[PDB]
Order: sequence, then C-alpha cells, then structure tokens
Amino acid sequence: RECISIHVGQAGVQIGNACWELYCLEHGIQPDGQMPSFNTFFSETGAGKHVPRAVFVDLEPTVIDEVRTGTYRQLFHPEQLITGKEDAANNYARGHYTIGKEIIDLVLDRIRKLADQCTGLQGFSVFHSFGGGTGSGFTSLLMERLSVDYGKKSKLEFSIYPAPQVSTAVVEPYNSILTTHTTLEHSDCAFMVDNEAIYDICRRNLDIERPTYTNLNRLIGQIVSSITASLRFDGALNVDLTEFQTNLVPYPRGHFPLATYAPVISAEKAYHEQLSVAEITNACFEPANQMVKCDPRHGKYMACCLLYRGDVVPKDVNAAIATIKTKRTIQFVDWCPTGFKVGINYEPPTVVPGGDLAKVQRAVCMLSNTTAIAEAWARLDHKFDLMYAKRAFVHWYVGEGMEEGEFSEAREDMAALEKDYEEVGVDS
Amino acid sequence: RECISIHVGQAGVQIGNACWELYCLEHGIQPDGQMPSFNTFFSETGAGKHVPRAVFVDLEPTVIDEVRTGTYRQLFHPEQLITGKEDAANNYARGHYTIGKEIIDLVLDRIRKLADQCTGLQGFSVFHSFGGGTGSGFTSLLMERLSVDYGKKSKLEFSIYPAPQVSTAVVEPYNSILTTHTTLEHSDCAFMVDNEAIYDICRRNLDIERPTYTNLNRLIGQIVSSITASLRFDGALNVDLTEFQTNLVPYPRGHFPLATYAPVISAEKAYHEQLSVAEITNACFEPANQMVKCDPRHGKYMACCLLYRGDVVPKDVNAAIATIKTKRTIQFVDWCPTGFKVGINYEPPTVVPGGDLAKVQRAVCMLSNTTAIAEAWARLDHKFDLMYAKRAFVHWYVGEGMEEGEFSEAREDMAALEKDYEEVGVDS
Amino acid sequence: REIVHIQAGQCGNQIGAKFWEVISDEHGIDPTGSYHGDSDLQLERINVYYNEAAGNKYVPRAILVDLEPGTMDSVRSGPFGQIFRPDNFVFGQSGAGNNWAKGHYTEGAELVDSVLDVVRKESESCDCLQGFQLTHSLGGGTGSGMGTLLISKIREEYPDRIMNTFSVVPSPKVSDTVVEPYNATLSVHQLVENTDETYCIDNEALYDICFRTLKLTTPTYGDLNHLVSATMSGVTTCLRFPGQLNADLRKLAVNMVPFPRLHFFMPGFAPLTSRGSQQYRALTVPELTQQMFDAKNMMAACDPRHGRYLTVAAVFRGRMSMKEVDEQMLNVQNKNSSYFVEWIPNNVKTAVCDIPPRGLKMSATFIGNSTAIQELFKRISEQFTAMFRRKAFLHWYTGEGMDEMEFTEAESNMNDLVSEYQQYQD
Amino acid sequence: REIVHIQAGQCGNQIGAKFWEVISDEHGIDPTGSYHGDSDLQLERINVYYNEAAGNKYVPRAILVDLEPGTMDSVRSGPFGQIFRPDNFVFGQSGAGNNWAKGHYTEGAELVDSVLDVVRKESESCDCLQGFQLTHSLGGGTGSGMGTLLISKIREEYPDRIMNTFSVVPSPKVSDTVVEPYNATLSVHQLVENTDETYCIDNEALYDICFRTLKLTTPTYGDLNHLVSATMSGVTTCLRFPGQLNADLRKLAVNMVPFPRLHFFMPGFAPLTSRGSQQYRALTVPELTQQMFDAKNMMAACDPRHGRYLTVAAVFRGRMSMKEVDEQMLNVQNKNSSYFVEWIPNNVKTAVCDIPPRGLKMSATFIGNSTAIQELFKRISEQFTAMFRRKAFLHWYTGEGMDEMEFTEAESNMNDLVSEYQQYQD
Ligand SMILES: Nc1nc2c(ncn2[C@@H]2O[C@H](COP(=O)(O)OP(=O)(O)OP(=O)(O)O)[C@@H](O)[C@H]2O)c(=O)[nH]1
Ligand SMILES: Nc1nc2c(ncn2[C@@H]2O[C@H](COP(=O)(O)OP(=O)(O)OP(=O)(O)O)[C@@H](O)[C@H]2O)c(=O)[nH]1
Ligand SMILES: Nc1nc2c(ncn2[C@@H]2O[C@H](COP(=O)(O)OP(=O)(O)O)[C@@H](O)[C@H]2O)c(=O)[nH]1
Ligand SMILES: Nc1nc2c(ncn2[C@@H]2O[C@H](COP(=O)(O)OP(=O)(O)O)[C@@H](O)[C@H]2O)c(=O)[nH]1
Ligand SMILES: [Mg+2]
Ligand SMILES: [Mg+2]
Repeated sequence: RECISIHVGQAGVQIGNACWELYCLEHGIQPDGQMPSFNTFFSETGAGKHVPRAVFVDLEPTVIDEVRTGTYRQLFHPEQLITGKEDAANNYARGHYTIGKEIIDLVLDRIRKLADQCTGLQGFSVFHSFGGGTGSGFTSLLMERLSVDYGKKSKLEFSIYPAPQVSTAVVEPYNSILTTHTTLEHSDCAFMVDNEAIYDICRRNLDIERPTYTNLNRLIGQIVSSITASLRFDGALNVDLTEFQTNLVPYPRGHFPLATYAPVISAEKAYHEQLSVAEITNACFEPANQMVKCDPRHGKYMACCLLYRGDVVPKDVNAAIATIKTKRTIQFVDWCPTGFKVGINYEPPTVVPGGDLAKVQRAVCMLSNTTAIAEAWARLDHKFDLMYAKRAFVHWYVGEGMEEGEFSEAREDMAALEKDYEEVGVDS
Repeated sequence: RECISIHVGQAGVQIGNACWELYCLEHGIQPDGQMPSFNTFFSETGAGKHVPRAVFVDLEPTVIDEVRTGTYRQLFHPEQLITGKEDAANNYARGHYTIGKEIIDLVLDRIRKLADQCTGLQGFSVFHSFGGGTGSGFTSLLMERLSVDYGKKSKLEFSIYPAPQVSTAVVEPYNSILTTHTTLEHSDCAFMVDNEAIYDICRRNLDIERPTYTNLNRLIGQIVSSITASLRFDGALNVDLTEFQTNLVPYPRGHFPLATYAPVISAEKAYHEQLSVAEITNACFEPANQMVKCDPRHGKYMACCLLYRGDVVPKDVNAAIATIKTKRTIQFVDWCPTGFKVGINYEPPTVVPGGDLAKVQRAVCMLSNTTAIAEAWARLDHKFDLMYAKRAFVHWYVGEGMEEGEFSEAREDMAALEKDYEEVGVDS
Repeated sequence: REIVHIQAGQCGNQIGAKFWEVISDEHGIDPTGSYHGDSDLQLERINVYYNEAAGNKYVPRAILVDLEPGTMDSVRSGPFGQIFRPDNFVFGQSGAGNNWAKGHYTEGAELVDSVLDVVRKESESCDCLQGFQLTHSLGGGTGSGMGTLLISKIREEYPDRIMNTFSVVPSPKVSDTVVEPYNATLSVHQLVENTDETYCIDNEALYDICFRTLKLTTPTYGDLNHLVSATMSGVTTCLRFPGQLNADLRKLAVNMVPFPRLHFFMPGFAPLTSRGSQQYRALTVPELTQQMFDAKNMMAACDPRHGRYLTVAAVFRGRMSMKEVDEQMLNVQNKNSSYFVEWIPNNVKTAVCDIPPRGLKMSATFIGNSTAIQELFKRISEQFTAMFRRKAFLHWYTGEGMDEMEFTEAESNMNDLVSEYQQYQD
Repeated sequence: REIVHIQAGQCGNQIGAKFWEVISDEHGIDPTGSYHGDSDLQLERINVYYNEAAGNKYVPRAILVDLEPGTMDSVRSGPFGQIFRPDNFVFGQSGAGNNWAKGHYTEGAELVDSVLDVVRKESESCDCLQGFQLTHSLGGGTGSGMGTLLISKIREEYPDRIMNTFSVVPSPKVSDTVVEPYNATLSVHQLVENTDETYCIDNEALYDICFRTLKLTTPTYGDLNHLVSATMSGVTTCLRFPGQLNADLRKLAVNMVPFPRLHFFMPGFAPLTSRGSQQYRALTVPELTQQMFDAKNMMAACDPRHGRYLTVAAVFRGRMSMKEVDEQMLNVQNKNSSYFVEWIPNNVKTAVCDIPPRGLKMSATFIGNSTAIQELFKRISEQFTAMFRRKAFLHWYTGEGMDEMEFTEAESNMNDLVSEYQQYQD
C-alpha cells in the first residue's frame, strides 16, 4: 500500500516542501523524523523516525541546498536529496537529453532502492512544471524509464500549467510541446494548475494581494493532501490512488484533469458563514474557484471526481449531486454518464499554522476533465508557431542535438490531441 | 420564508443602516452578529452569528466605508459590502449604463449567492432614491436583471420621493423620468416618502426643528420594520410580503402606495394622552401625518392597507374601520370596495434607544394608493419639460450615449401613467 | 478617484503654494512631508492628492510649471516646497514674458513636452483618475499661454477625465499687461472648447471682500489666495470625505452645465466675516445662505442679480440638518425667483459633506453659473477690439508668428459666448 | 558551476576594479583577502568567483591583462588589488597604443600565450566551469584587440562554456581614438561569431543617467563603472544564490538568443534615483518595472521603442510576489505590444532571486535584445567607411600588416548584422 513522491525541478521541490510539511502537520512529525504516532508514505526506523518515501531532484545545487539547510533537512535522508551541478537552462534539450540524462541513472537507482523498500508499491506521482528544463525535460526522461520498470504502477503527474500571461521562459512553448509528445505517451494522467488563476483565488477568496510561491504552494498542498493523506486515511468511501486512476482516466490518451478546490476561505470570510457540503460543492462548479484559467462553461465535462474531508454525510452529498446534475449548466459529453467518483473520508481537513486558509470542518476537492483544455493547447499552438516560424531561439536546442522535424512532429502530436478533444466534443 | 434587502446608493444604504440597526434592536443582536436569541432575514453561522441577508451597493467607496468603520461592520459580511470607485454623478446615463453596468455582474452574483442560501425565497426589496445616479440609475439596471432571474419573487421597491421644493440634483426630473420608464415596467410596487413632509412631521409631532437624515431614517425604519419584522413575527393575522403585494397592487401598472404612519409622537406628547387603536387610525387618515407632500383629500383612494403592532384587538379595529369608512371624507374609486388589508401582529412596536419617538403600546402603518399621485407626476412633467425645452444639462447624458427621443419617450410614458390615473379617477 | 493638479505662471504657482498648504492642513501633513495627524479620515482618502512615498512621505500629485527658475525657487524655499519632489518642478529659462505667443505658440511650447511626460508618469501612478485641475491666469503668458497648450494635450490623452481650471480673470482695474485682454481672448478661444469648466476669479472683488466683510487692511496675495484655496479645497474634500449628498466632482459638473459651451463659474464663500462680528454672529443654515447669496461675497466681479441664474450649487461642510438646508434653499429659490431661469425647475442644487473646515463649525461654497458672466467677456472683447485695430504689442506676437486672423476668430468666439448667454438669458 | 573573468585594456581593468569590489561586498570579503562576513550564503556559493587559498584567503578567479605595468600597478595599489594574486597580473611593456593591429595581430599577440597559460591553470583549478566573462572596450587596442584574440582561443579550448563579454561601445560623442570605429568594426568581425553574447555599454547614456535620475554632478568613471558592475553582479548572483526562478546563466542565454548571430544586449537598471526622491518613492514591483522599461534607465544609447523587442529579461532581487511580477510583466507586454515582435509569444521572461543587493530592499536588472541595437552598428559602419576610404591611421595598421580586404569583410559583417536585425524587425 505504498507510494513514491518525486520532486523534480524547483517547482517540483518547493511544492514538495509544502507537501511534506503538510504531511508532518498531519501526524505531528518532528523535523528529525520523530513521529510519535502513516506508513504508506513513510518508512520507519528503529528510532521511530520515519522517512518520507520521496526523491528530490535538482540539477542545480541551490534548491536542494535550501532543503538541506532548512528544518526538514533532518527529515530527509541524504540519499533522497540528489543534486547535479548544472542546469538545463530552461531547455528540454539539456534536461531530457544532454545533462539530465547523465544523472538519471543515479536517480533511478535511488528510486529502485525505494521500490525495493516498498512491499506493496501502489504507485507514484511526479511534481514538476510544464515549462522548465528539469521541470519538464528531465521529468519526461524519468517517465521513459519508470514506465518500463514500473509499468503497472500508478503514474500520476502533477505539473504547473504555463500561465498564458506570465511566463519567464521564452521557450516554454517549445518545452511544453516537446513534453506533450513524450508525456502523453508515457504517463497515465497529468494534472495541472495555473498560478495566475491561483492569484485570483488568493485575492478573491483569501483576500490577499501579495501571493508568493510559498503561499501558492500551500494551497496546492491542500489539494494534494486531500488526495494523498486523506485517501490513505479512514473514511466511508476509502478511495485508492489506483482507484483514482481507474476512476479518472477515460481514454488511453491523456487525459488531463484539472483541479478545483473549494473551500478556499480567509478566516474572516469564514466568519458569519456556514458552509454545508452542498454549498461547498456549489462553489466547486463555479469558474471562480477554477484553478486553471480556462472557462468551465466553454467545454463539456468528461470526468469529474469529488473528494470529501471531515464532516460529510453521504446523505447530503447525494442531494448535492442531484442538484449539480440537474441544476447546473454543466454540459457533459454523451459518453458519460454522470458517474462521479465520490471519495468520503472522515479524516478532517487540515490547515497550515500561520497559513491563509481558515479552519474548515469539511472540504471538497474536484478533479475535472473538460473539453475546454483544447483551448489551452491552442494557446500553445500559436505561441510555438510564432517562435518556430521565425526560428527564434532555435539554436539553443539544435546545438544540443534537437531536430527541427521533431519539433514540427511534436506540434502535430499536439494538434492530434486537440483533434481528439474535438472528437470527444462531438457528441454522439 | 426568506427575503433579501438591497441597499443602493447613499440613501439606500443609510436608510439600510437604520433598518438593520432596528432589526438588531428587535432581537438583541450584537454588532458582531452574536445573537442570543428571526431567520427569515438572517443566516446563521455555527457561532450563532447571524448575517443579515442583504446587499449593499455603492459606487463610491465612502458610504460603504462608513459602514465598514462603524459598529455594524462586524455584522456585515465583507462580500455584502460592494463598492466601486466612481460615481454616477447624479446621472442615470452612468448609473444604469456606463459605470454601474460594469459592476452589476458582481452584485448580481452576490445576490444569486444569497438566493442560493435562501431555501424559500419569498422575495426582496430595494431601497433607493428617485433622483440619484445610483439611487435610481443603477437601481433600475438591477431590476432589469432581477426580474428575469427572480420573476416570480416579490419585487418591492422603496424610494425617496423627490421633494418638490428642495432638491440638490438639478437633473433629478430627468433621472426620475427615466426611471419611470424603466421601473414601471419591471417592478411590482414602489413606495415612496417625501423628506419635506417628514420634516413637518418631525417638527409637529416630534417637536423637532433640527432633523437630520439620521433622524429621518429612523422614522422610515419604523415604517419598514412594521412591515418586515413584524410581518414575520406572530400575530392574529400574519400577513406575508407576497400577501402584501397580493393585497396592495391592483393593476399591472404600477402602483405606488404611499406611506402614512401614526403614532409619531414625542415623549412629552405621549404623556397625558391615551391612544386607542381607533384614535391612531384616525390620525392615519389625517393629511398631517401623510409622509408625502400630496393632499389625501385631493385624490381618491384605490388601495389601503393598515398594519397593526402591539395592543390591538380586532374588535376595536373593526369599529375603527367602520368609522373610517363612513365618517371620513375619504373618497374612493368605484372599483374598490373597501377591502382594506388588516395585518394584526401581536408583536409590539419598537423604539430606538436615544430616538425621538415615544414608547408606544400599539401602532399603525398605512399604505395607500390615491389618485393625487398624478399631481406628483405633473410636478415632474413641468420640471422635466423646462429643462428639456432648453436642453439644459443635456450634454451630460448625451455624452454617455443617451438619446433625446428616449427622453421624450420617457416623458410620454409618464404622461400615459398620468392618463391612467385619470382613468381610474373616472368612476365608473 | 484621483486628481492631478498643474500650476502655471507666477500667479498659478503662488496660488498653488497656498492650495497645497491647505490640503496638507486638512490631512495633518507636515511641511516636510510626513503625516502627523490625528484622524482616520486624514489618511483614508489621501490618495486623491497624495502619493505615499516610502517612509510615510506624501507627495503632492501636482506639477509646478514656469519658465523662470527663481519663482520656482521661491516656492520651493518655503514650507511645503519641501514636500514637492524635484521632479515636479518643470521649468525653463527664459521667461515668456507674459507673451502668449511665446508661451503657447513657440517657446513655451518647447517645454510642454517635458511637462507632459511627467504628467504621463503620474497618470500611471494613479489607480484611477477622476480628473485634472489647473491653476492659472487668463492674461498671462505661461499661466494662460503655456497652460492652455498643456490642457489641449491632456484632454486629448484623457477625454474621459474631468478637465477644469481656475483662473484669474483680468479685473477691470488692474491689468498688468497691456495686452492682457489679448491673452485672455486667445485663452477663451482655446480653453472654452478644451475644458469642461472654468472658474472666474477677480482680484478686485477679492480685495473688496477682504476689507468689506473681513475688514482687513493688510492683505497680500497670499491672503487672497487663501480665500481662493478655500473654495478649491472646499470642492474636493467632499469628494474625499464622508457626507450626505452627492459627492462627486463629475456629478457636480453634470449638474452645473446645461449647455456644452457655457461653463463659467462664479465662486463665493461663507462664512466670511471679521472677528469683531464673530461675537455677534449666529451660526445657522440661513446664516450661511445669506452669505452665499450675497453678491458681495462672490469672488468674481459680476453681479448675479443682473444676469439670470442658470445653475446654483450649494456645498455644505459640517453637521447640518437636511430639512433646514432643503428649506432654506427653497426659500432662496422662491425669493430670488426673478433671477432664476424658468427653464430649470428647482435650479438650486445641493451637496453636503459632514466634515467642517478646520477651525470652523460650518461652511459653504457657492458656485454659480449666471448669465452675468458675459459682462466680463464683453469688457474684454471691447478692449480687445481697440487693441486689435492698433496692433498694440502685436508685433511681439506676430513677430513670434501669431496670425491676426486667428485673433479675429478668437474675437468672434468671445462674442459667441456672449450671444449664447443671451440665447439662454432670454 | 564556476566562472573565470578576464579584464583587459585600461577600461576593462578599471571596470573590473569596481566589479570585484562589489562581489567581495556581496560576500563580506575584506580588501586584504580574508572572509569576514556574516552570512551563510556568503561563503556557500563563493566558489564561482573565488578560490579559497590556505589561510581563508580568497582569490578572485580573474586575470588582469594590459601592456603597461602602470595601469596594473594602479589597480594593485588600491583595496582589492591586494586580493588579487601576482600571478593574475599579466602584462607587457609597451602599450598597444590603442592599436588593434598591435593588440591582436602582432604584439599583443605575443603576450596572449602567457595569458592563456594562466587561464588553463585556472580552468584546472575549477571543478566545473559554467563559463567565462570578459570586460573590455570595443574601440581599444588591448581591450578589443588583444582581448578578442584571447577570446578566440578560449572558445576554441572550451566550446562548451559560456562566452560572454561586456564592452564599452563607442559613444556618439566621445571617441578617443580616431579610428575607434575601426577597432570596433574589426572587433565585430571577430567577436560576434566568436562569442555567445555581448553587452552594449554607452558612457554617454551613463552620464545622462547619473545626472538625469541620480542628479549627480561629480561622477567619475568609478561611479559609472559602479553602475556597470551593478548589472554584472546582478546577473551572477542569482545564479549563485537561492531564488525562485531559474537561475542559470546558460538558461538566460538560451532565452535571450533567438538567432545564432543576433546576441547584443541593452542593459538597464532599477531602482535608480536620487536620494531626494527616495523619500517620495514607493517600493513595489510596478515601480521597478516602470524604471526598467524606461529607455532613459538604459545604459545603452539606444531606444528600444524605436526598434522592436526580440527578447526581454527581467531579473529580480529580493522578496517579491510571483503574482505581482507575473502580472506586471504581462501588463508591460500588453501595453508595449507595439514594440514587441509578434513571432515570440510572451516575449518577456523573468528570473527571480530572493537576495537583495546590499542596502536595497529590491532591485531589478533589465536585459534586452531589440532591433534598435542596429543603429549603433549603422553609426559605426558609416564612420568607418569614411575612414576606410581615406586610410586614416591605416598606415599604422597596415604598417603592422593589417590588410584592407580583411577590413572590407569586417565592414560587410557589420552590415550583415544590421540586415539581419532588419530581417527580424519586419
Ligand atoms: N506554483 C508554483 N509555480 C512555480 C514555482 N516555482 C516556479 N514555478 C513556475 O514554474 C516555472 C518555472 O520553472 P523554472 O524555475 O524556471 O525551472 P525549473 O523547471 O525548476 O528547471 P530549470 O529550467 O532547469 O531551472 C514558471 O512557469 C514558474 O511560474 C513554485 O514554487 N510554485
Ligand atoms: N430620507 C433620506 N433621504 C436621503 C438621504 N440621503 C440622501 N437623500 C435624498 O436622496 C437624494 C440624494 O441622492 P444622492 O445622495 O445625491 O445620490 P445617490 O442616489 O446616493 O447616488 P449618486 O448620485 O451617484 O451619488 C436627495 O433627494 C436627498 O434629499 C438619507 O439618508 N435619507
Ligand atoms: N490672485 C492672484 N493674482 C495674481 C498673482 N500673481 C499675478 N496675479 C495676477 O496675474 C496677472 C498677471 O499674470 P502673471 O501671473 O504675471 O503671468 P505669467 O506669470 O507671465 O504667466 C495679473 O492680473 C495679476 O493680478 C497672485 O499671486 N494671486
Ligand atoms: N566606462 C568606461 N569607459 C572607459 C574607461 N576607460 C576608457 N573608457 C572608454 O574606452 C575607450 C578608450 O579605449 P581604452 O580603454 O583607452 O583602450 P586600451 O586601453 O588601448 O585598450 C573610450 O571610449 C573611453 O570612454 C572606464 O574606466 N570606464
Ligand atoms: Mg452617493
Ligand atoms: Mg531550477
């Protein structure tokens, strides 16, 4: 019943920092590993120290060093903290090939070591970003190997969705297009969120006009914990990760369920207001709490999964579902009946001490696969096209051995993906 | 069994401030929402805090800020307090169109959120003023949307009637004429009062020669509470808001029942004097307590509703009615028999601590639809005409996209309305 | 929500010196720049006129413009010259010399580009501008000349913002420049159609008030510009602070302008009497209304009862009843019905703010738009014609390229405003 | 992971004198060589620029090169000249005299072998080089002449390391050498294809900034080279220190170069204003972005809004929100969309470091690659042609064997860069 977390790149690792901090908060784990009390994620020592079963990869020493100098440096095993010396430079060509390919063997052997520590490997999940060099480059490299060795294990990916308006990486389209090509075909499911959309959540629901990544990742951590800690904890409907895959992936392509999370409420907003299960789920179908800037009303739904924490009575859930099925404007694709996975954990929602979110007594996470995602690809299509037509920055990949045909090909694969969304949109 | 209050504009909000203060006084609600004890208006939290189901709209931060810095800032939910940055400038053209139309979507979504919080929305009422930019401009904009979404719910409006002698808004005729055009057709019933008439009440019955709006709105609040708090409280004849509409609106045009309220008595005037139900109702048919400067003896009655608080015995009421039907000079229109709605609540009348009105043991509110209202329109007709003939101030509307034909049209709609009053006056 | 102010000409620069002083008084801001007040409101709406710079420094959102460093220096040398940042001092070198042509048409034109750049920088610094205000003299070279040029460009950049200006109108008795009516004529020609509204201040009238009701025998321009700033500050504070009525500048503009071209105003102010009588005065709404209506308390050398009143705005500061205000305004309308225009029912409009000016219990600002204003235009136009025929000092102007037919059209345009006042005088 | 820096020419040597000073400031390293800081980070990534010698001595990984001992001596004589080891002073005797031919082609060529040997010794001392950086003038004899020669050999030895250089570009007004455009032309001919990237610094622009925004009336080259070092140090510290974004120099190079030949940069810097206004400034991300975008805060005498922007890098130092940065960069892209090239979606890229420059709360470095750069090339090429036809001072150059056809090809190559900027200007 075990799983492995993999943190690649800054985004992967810094999100991971929040994630493991939250898992410590879930059980009262001390920075040194001492836990007085979740062995699905952790491995126990004779001292009662538990080791989070995870791998941290950075090709630049700095971020891992940040871990190594922080409080959780005692928690993590030195072998889990893997670092190279040089970067990918925002570039798949080095991340996947030239540079990252050198260290990956080590990385894999640490993974395999942990796989041998697992007794019942259920699977794993990889945290990264769609635009970066290691964030997406190295990441896909890893998938190429992991899908061989662990072909039957859960291969869930979580990635930051490139913001349409702000991006620090000029060749991000190129990176992301190459990842599509290689991840679609290897991964089982990839989830993503938009930091821009999140900012809007922070300013509207948390009332914060100063979000940093350390805020943004707390919110992400919430979502992740709902599906990682609480799915291993007790509930009414205990849903596994493999079950998630078995209930969220409808086609052999990928699919890309997007996150939505409600409650996201400031402490003051929690006052004077009573949420019910149904009210929280109402919020879950509002564009306003959509974690990716993509309009839910534009597309049609294919999948939807609702996962519940704390004070949730199935009775209320059932009523809530009835209304979301019938009251809303949620259009859905023919193919699908509304079999929405309901996970119901008794495990209460948790809050980070010193965080922004209010203590809540119940909480709902929503995953959804909508046809509007093709518009996200359309965004990438043109951004890629523009660059590629001019061949701007192309020498930074070509010099590492990339082929122009390959890039065209990858775009075409994306186009095919868009076409399959088109297909799904056609009802039948 | 729920309802929504909507406060638009200063007039709407400052009156609302008095209204919600009175509701707090009705039940002992603390500024923080803690109530130790009316859930038709309020929504309960797990802390026992109740939230007044209302929306506050101001396009200028200041008045809402006044709320936000006062004691009731803890009572109101931050989302209920909606503010823009700029004003309508006394001008429908910006209030309804150019400016207010930008924020209204937010406003509506907060309303809809509350509508979803309602379980049995009975309806709502809107507080504003006939002359202002948001007071009437924005207001009608709102009605345009609310009448779609909530077509079957109560749409009661309350507005300040432009004083014939004092007005601070030079284009008030123009504003009010445009509202007629758009409110007549959308709203169900609009009530109004004249601050000048009220001043006369304050100086003659309360003996106060220094009324401010904070006095004036207390008196308005009294009237409103009689029809809002006490209609949800227990009585002999428990009358609902929908019932009010069903008992006050005779035609599909609008109608405009005017308020009259007796008792309005200073503490010293209460001494040495014993009011009965009948005596209070005698006062209700006196011009002297008429809240709008319009002569009750001029027109003919069409509707009349009497709502009773505290120590009222139907027995006495019946006798009182007999005498008002037969003793008075109240002429009434043929169409109507004297079916005057009697609401009889056991709920006692309440008084604002530190207010001007004397503690009374019983109280009567009167609503009435008289043909004399056409004279009020006549006032507007000429004021509008004068300006419009010269085309004074016209550029302040034209520059926002208003049409001259439209203005003519709106006047004509008013003329038609006057003609319908003429019609009703003709007995048949 | 915010306002940018630009001062120009020696007049405008010295008026602004008092204006900003007062604004900081209103908010408790020290001559050095930091906030040392004591009221919540004092900081709450400070944004309209100040940028808070790091360190709790407030920067007045205004540009000081001139073509002689020395005037600018004298401004800078006093208290509150330190609150302005160096970047708000935009000036050249060599005067204008009270020459429109230099100011507008040629040399001053050169500076305007640098001014405007700073304007743009500030427009970006604001969240949302309500408008702009400029202070200047109608018969001056940089005041009107260069100032006008600037206005035409600002309006172009921001059609949707309020453009108003307060300006010193050549008094019948004291003109300084021989062609002061010429400069004024040209400014009408340019300004009227390039502004939303303009205020008419007469120094002669001001000197009468200061002795007539205030009984003072020593004023300077700083004392008279204090009175000017009282009216200017009166207007914007309400917009800033909580009140009862309708406190928006644009709405004021809407209520005061019945016709696209007739937007000239006569400011007045109450209470405004000597200390001796202050022991014999009563403070009521009728008291303020008596002072407001009285033509002698107008700051413009006009006579509203000679002309007809198109629009009247009565702005009140401090706690007053609504009733009393309504009734007294009605009474005014009633008793002075012979001066009001019949086309506008209830031509007297009000605005109410609950914050009194520092040191007073109550106060009121009178803003009027009468037809009487045309008399000032008539005086100028006439004087202009005489000069026009002789070309007095026009070699200076034509020497800088100003063409006489442009002036001819300017003359017409003055006459047009008069005829339109006649058209609505009836 | 490490960088080697080589300074050459009187310019390069004096710039480096400030550069290294700053780097040691950043890490708390004393002018005598030992570490006396106080932050963990200060030593943690010190490796990129220092070798720790026995005794807790830090040796700057750089070579100082000249052909006159006296300049070297003056460098050595100040603080931080003692931190450099004697072995890093490589110099000859007898100038170059600002002669490319001497520097590159003949005499200076002789010294280069000894320089390179030391370079090799340092390349071995490093664990893993990231790259090399050189500081020099484009129109100088050793700066460009000898320096270029060195670059061609270093690149040859290390194709896989970053080769960049910062160079003083002949300002339109102050050329010192009559054939300064000739030397520059020759350096383009050699450098552009033998470097990964080059930065364009104009002293004239720098002198404008120092008075324009910094309001200073006494700068020297040390004060202007401080500004230069601010940009240089800004770039590498992030690479050194923990941040949020993507802090690798090579990745910067990848994001800023769309085409093999067009790698010229316009550095700029924020915040960068006088102390007076510092009391009136607010420190926000938009504040930095306003200073970064503004062409007047560029250190290159170009005008980015004249040309088109190919790539923009915004590097931030200090704690900022990701949201705010993202949004403001987007806004920039949006509002200045008319200058950006349509082929590159979201052409503004960011990098974020959480360590502020000593003494500031925040700072930002602007790096741009516009087409506007071509204007500098055009000025040089033109001036070159005139000289070319006359052979001004070419007897000195041809006397040392430089052939005119090589110069002819150099001219073409300049024109080629311009045509390629036109090819992507569209
Ligand atoms: N939510 C979130 N997004 C982040 C975080 N850090 C970076 N990102 C986003 O991820 C992308 C940045 O990737 P980089 O940091 O440049 O690169 P990397 O993927 O770590 O790998 P390299 O390019 O080789 O350094 C941008 O789109 C950022 O907005 C973080 O802590 N949280
Ligand atoms: N009874 C009562 N009447 C009020 C109050 N405030 C204002 N009024 C009246 O309502 C009208 C004023 O509207 P304004 O305050 O100018 O404007 P608004 O309707 O709030 O909206 P804007 O014009 O955009 O500011 C006048 O006729 C006032 O006499 C109040 O508190 N109570
Ligand atoms: N109220 C007032 N008027 C002034 C002041 N200074 C000059 N004036 C008037 O302005 C006119 C002269 O224009 P001036 O300001 O010198 O023009 P400029 O300086 O060349 O732009 C005369 O009518 C003066 O009475 C002042 O400080 N206050
Ligand atoms: N910024 C800057 N420029 C310099 C410095 N020294 C010389 N320059 C510039 O360099 C050019 C002259 O080249 P120079 O450095 O004397 O050449 P070399 O010494 O023979 O290699 C002129 O354009 C100068 O402005 C300096 O310390 N800082
Ligand atoms: Mg208002
Ligand atoms: Mg990284």
